[PDB]
Amino acid sequence: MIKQRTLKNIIRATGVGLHSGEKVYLTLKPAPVDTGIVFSRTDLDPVVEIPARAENVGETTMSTTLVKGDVKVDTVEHLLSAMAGLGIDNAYVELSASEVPIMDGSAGPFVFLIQSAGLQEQEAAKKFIRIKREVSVEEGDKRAVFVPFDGFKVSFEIDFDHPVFRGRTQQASVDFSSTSFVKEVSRARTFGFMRDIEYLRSQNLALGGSVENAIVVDENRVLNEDGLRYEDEFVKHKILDAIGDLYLLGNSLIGEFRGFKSGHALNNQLLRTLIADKDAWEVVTFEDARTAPISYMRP
Ligand SMILES: C[C@H](O)c1nccn1CCCc1ccc(Cl)cc1
Ligand SMILES: [Cl-]
Ligand SMILES: [Zn+2]
Repeated sequence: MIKQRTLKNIIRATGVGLHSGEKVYLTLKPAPVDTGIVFSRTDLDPVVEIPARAENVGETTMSTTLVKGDVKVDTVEHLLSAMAGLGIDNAYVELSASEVPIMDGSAGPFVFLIQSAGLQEQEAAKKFIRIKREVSVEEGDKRAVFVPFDGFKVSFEIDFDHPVFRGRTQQASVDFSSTSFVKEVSRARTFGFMRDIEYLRSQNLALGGSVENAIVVDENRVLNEDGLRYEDEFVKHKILDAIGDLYLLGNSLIGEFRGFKSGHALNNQLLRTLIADKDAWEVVTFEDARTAPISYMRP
């Protein structure tokens, strides 16, 4: 059967919050079967646990943010994408600060962290959410939708009105795999625009943002001196952001996702609509690896 996976070992990392600007200590730990991904705030007495699930999402305004009354864990999306990307079902994440470290602004460093620690198979069946019929959410000009598909396919369409794009709209479509995710989606960086610089920092946002952890874009061009890791990097990161946000569903998706000028707010808006719509999904497990559609890196 296709089994659940967890970390073989403990790993530690250290970095800075993009929005907060604080130093943060991050620890990753193996966890028991059916635990899912739990986020732990170790700088509080007692320790506070916010599970990584769609129903705990609070603020979605410029990042995906989990809420347990007083306490928050912020900017979870990139880390949760690496974890979905390598098929990590169960892990404890400990943070010493309110926000997850931005690192290089991509899922690459977390992928490096998970591969070095290693994957551990567990003696329990891996469960998936299968999309049985279409679900959609619209917020004026923006849109997002789950459709039935035999595997995992993420598609994105972005219609910026910035000179950097030459009047055109950006599109990329990915057929998800563990191999395709790491070379194809995982190195795609976070981006800011010069023209949000007043607005951004008035509300205490991107306090830790720099050319070292994001694409900084001036009106004329991309200021980062070696340019872009991918020609289509902006849109591959919007795909990195979704994959991460959808994994708060608690389980791998057999289905297709399509985004049209969508973001964290709508992505979370879509999950909740799907959970409510019980007729549009079911949970499934696989007796045989050959019968299962979606392919993961082997430990
Ligand atoms: C944080 C979120 O994951 C995300 N992905 C792409 C853009 N964003 C929003 C980041 C906002 C941001 C604003 C300014 C700067 Cl310098 C850097 C980042
Ligand atoms: Cl807090
Ligand atoms: Zn992002």
